[PDB]
Parts: sequence; C-alpha cells; structure tokens
Amino acid sequence: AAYWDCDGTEIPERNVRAAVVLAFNYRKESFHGYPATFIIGSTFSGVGEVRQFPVEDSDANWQGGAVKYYILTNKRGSYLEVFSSVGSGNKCTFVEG
Repeated sequence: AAYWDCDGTEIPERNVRAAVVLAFNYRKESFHGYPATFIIGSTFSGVGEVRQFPVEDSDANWQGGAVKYYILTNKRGSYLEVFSSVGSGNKCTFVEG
C-alpha cells in the first residue's frame, strides 16, 4: 500500500483519504477547532476552496488535542498534500506502494 513519509514516520494512506472526506464534512473550525478554510481571494484561490484537517499516524481519526500532522486538500483531492507541524522539513513525501 501507498503511504506518506512525514519526517521518518509513516502516515497510512487510508488515514489521509479519511481526512479528505472529514475536512469537507464540518462547518469551519467547528470540529475541535478544525477545519481551517481558504476561500476565494486566499493564497489557494486558484485551486478552489482548500481546507486544513489534522491526521494521525495511528489507526484512528483525529478528534481533539495536539496537531502533529495535517492535510491540505480541495474537495476532490485534485490538490492533496500532507505536512508535519515542524519547520524546514514540514512537507511529507508520497510513497507509491
């Protein structure tokens, strides 16, 4: 199975896919503070509405507390990236299989 490598920790692909659909399920900042929204006129304007929603490295979906990893996505995931809440090395790498 594919996965994302976040600074030496595997984020399961199914968790990222779950975060895409959860991100667009909730009103802005209403599910334990998330999702963040980036609407028309924002730095994401050209890709359509983008949302930020946290993701776990474990067999669970996020629902409160510290945010260590997160996704950015548009509704269809035609834009989809995964990040860790660190500095320089924040972007996670997609690994096929």
